[PDB]
Amino acid sequence: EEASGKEVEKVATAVLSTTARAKARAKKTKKEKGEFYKNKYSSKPYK
Amino acid sequence: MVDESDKKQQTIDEQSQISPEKQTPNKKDKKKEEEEQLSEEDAKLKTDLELLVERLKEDDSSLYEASLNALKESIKNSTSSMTAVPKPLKFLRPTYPDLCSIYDKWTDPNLKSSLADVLSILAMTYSENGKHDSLRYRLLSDVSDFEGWGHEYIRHLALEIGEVYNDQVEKDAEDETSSDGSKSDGSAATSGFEFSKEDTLRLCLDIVPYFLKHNGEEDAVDLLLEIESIDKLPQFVDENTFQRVCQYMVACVPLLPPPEDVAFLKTAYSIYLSQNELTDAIALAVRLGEEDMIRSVFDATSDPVMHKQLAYILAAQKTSFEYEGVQDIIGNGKLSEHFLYLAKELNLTGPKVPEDIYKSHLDNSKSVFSSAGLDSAQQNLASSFVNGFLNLGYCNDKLIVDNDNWVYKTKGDGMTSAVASIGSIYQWNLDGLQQLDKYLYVDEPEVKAGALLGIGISASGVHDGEVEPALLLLQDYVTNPDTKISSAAILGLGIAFAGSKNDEVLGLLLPIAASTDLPIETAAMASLALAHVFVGTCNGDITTSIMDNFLERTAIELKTDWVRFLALALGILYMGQGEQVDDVLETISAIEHPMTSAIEVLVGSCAYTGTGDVLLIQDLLHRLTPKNVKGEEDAEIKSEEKKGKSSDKDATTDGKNDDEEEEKEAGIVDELAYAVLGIALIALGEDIGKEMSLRHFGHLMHYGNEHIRRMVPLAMGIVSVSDPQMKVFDTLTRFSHDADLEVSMNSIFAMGLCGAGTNNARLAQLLRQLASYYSREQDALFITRLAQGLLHLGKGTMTMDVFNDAHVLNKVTLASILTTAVGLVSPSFMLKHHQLFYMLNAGIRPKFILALNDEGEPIKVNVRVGQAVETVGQAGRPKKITGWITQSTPVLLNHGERAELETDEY
Repeated sequence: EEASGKEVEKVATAVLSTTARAKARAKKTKKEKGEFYKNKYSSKPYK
Repeated sequence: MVDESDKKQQTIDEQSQISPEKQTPNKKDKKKEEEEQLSEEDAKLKTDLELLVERLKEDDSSLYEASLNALKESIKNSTSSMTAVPKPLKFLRPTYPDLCSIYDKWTDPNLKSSLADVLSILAMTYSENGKHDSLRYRLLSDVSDFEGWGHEYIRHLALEIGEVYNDQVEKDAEDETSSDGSKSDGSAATSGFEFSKEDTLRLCLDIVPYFLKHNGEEDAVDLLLEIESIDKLPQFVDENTFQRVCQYMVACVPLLPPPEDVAFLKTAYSIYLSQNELTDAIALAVRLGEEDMIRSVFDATSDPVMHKQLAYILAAQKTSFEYEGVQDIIGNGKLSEHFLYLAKELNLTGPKVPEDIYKSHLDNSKSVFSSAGLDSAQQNLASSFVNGFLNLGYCNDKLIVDNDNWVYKTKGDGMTSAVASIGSIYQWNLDGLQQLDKYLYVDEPEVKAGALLGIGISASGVHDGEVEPALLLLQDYVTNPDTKISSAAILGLGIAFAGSKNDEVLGLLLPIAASTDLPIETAAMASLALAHVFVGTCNGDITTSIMDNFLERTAIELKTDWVRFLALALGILYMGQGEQVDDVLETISAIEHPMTSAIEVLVGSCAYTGTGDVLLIQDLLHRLTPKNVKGEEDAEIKSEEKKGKSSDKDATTDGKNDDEEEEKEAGIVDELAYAVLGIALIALGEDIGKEMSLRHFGHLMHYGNEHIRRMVPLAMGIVSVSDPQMKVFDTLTRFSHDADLEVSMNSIFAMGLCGAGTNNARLAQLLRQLASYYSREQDALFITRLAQGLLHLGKGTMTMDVFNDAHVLNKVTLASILTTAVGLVSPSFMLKHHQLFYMLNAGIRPKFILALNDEGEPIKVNVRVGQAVETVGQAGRPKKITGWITQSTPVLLNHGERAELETDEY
């Protein structure tokens, strides 16, 4: 993917989170108050 | 410490520090074998109780753990607490400390957790016996001294607390929760609590408030009444009982929602009513603001005693003290019904006697003028208003006014306001009407209007007892159909009567405040008066105002000015209440428009007040949102928008001020810092937002009653000299006014520098000048405060016009409003039956020391000062009465209340 692939992902994850926690946090608080590979063999066949 | 066997009774205690033989082995064997030893065990209980008492003094963790180790096992392992029934139940006296030794003396995380739960269950079972109470008492009042119990005893009490609090947080309640394992109510633990309360109230203070707020009921509070009212004088003086009661209520203020918080303080008032001092009573009745409670304390002195006595004089004094005058109206006419003397009584309740006393003060304080000499153009206008701003309250400066030369050179809107400033020379005075009359009967309609405003100001101090009411003069003007005339008339009536919602005043104002289809700017004054009238007492949230706010919106949107003023009148109207105001937020919100959304955020502040910390976070999410949405994308509308933005900012500030006052005095410091971070956030983000928040800030301070006055107004001022809207300076000066000549020494130089230095527009100059004069009253004539004064938690009514005007860009029209500034404080004096006009002596102390009260009752040491001195502002507010050494007794406890002192000499 190289770096530019990774930039898209990390930013998408984080924005959704900054938006949500901005106000979800404030709200909730106050509520109460108011084997190192080797062969990797596998017993099951595949095709 | 070492074993040393049974040689003597001293070494028997030593023997049992390592291994008991009269508590362990023997008893254990007996219980696990024969059941005729049940009989030996009963006699041996006493012996066992004594051995604890002796080794209590030993504190080391190891020689209590291990010693009683096997007894702890025995509860479930060998006895199983029902091998002989009754017999372990009454034998749980000593086994209950064994458990506590693992909770607390030794800390093993696994057992300390688990055994909390056990301890709770058994506290309950053993409190049926009512012997669990006695176990508690022998550690609470002590027998022996060791560190250990000072930590331990808290746990026993904590069991009760645990459960009771949780029943609010989790609905399932009772012993279904395995967190305690103990039933929330029932006739087994309830009797335990009452008895526990008794012993802890005598010796301690810790748990008595916790129990009330966790039950949540006004009922817990009403049990407290019974016990404490026995204690009122023989166990300890009046004074002490009072300091506890209000410590309970003031400390838990932030965490009581609206319905709960009124419901608790009812009970504190009544406690006060029962006890000797009725002086403590009147003060709480006022807090609540209910009509019903004012009348009982006034009645209690007037009706029983047939004779005049002390009793009539005292009733009048007490109602006289609120200068909202809400109490004044209610109490009047009882005096008439009884008929001993009409003449003394009626005048004394009335704020008519408060004018007379003012003359005595004025006499020390003398006259120093400092008014502007500047004439011609807008500078003429500036100076003529400035004359009134310096001679606020009763002053005599007749001669200057009579020089009609400068009067007549005012023009336009300046003419109305010029006459209006004249009225404030005779503010709080009977006499002065004369000056106003000359103009009212001659020249353009403008001078006529300005006369009515001034009447409004003069009448502030004489409008009860049916002695020249403002209602009398101003009715004639309402009928006259010209708009300027009629608008002016109802603005002054509203000001004068203040809180007084008398039948004639109210009802004149009732058909009206209901035409907004015709497009008229100045009809802001239609609702604006009625809102003012309403504050100071519980609201109806009148159906006249609510209907008309909506109608105006239907009709117009053109006059942006008209609708911004309207929005505020609604929020000011709901002041005096909060419970009923949760309803009207919805009602308003039913109809939805972006224009209506501006009205809502305002009203939210009054409904949530007094528990607000949800409100706070809300008024900050608002702020952010214009910018924020824009933020996402980057990686007719005109009127609606502007109302939107501006409203929010007002609302944030109002919210803060009201919360900090009532809540913790500590919190006053923190809220100012939060504001500074709000403004900083705005200066960068929105250009338009910055303008509004500057003006709001000055009234943030004046409302909130900041402790600091030296640093913060000054510092802020400097940045804002560069910044447009010189109306900033006026809002700061209303805070800074303080005890004149303390804060305000710095102030005149600081406000004066920017004005005098810079002149680049006379428009700009005018705001600056007025601000300056306001600040100082010559040789401490009076002080203004937003607060009542009588309570320091309290909020005024007359000062609400000041609070209204900092929401709009400056206008010459606005200048006319600005003249009105009312909110006087009387200087206390010791009264006599011939009405002595002199104080003997007083203590003043900048800072209270008492930490039992957050208010801090006066110390009794103080620093001593002379007769006839103003009741000082901040850094002088704590005031104690010195008179006791001349064998004089206050009847009216004064702690630095507005109230006038009163004395009885032996």
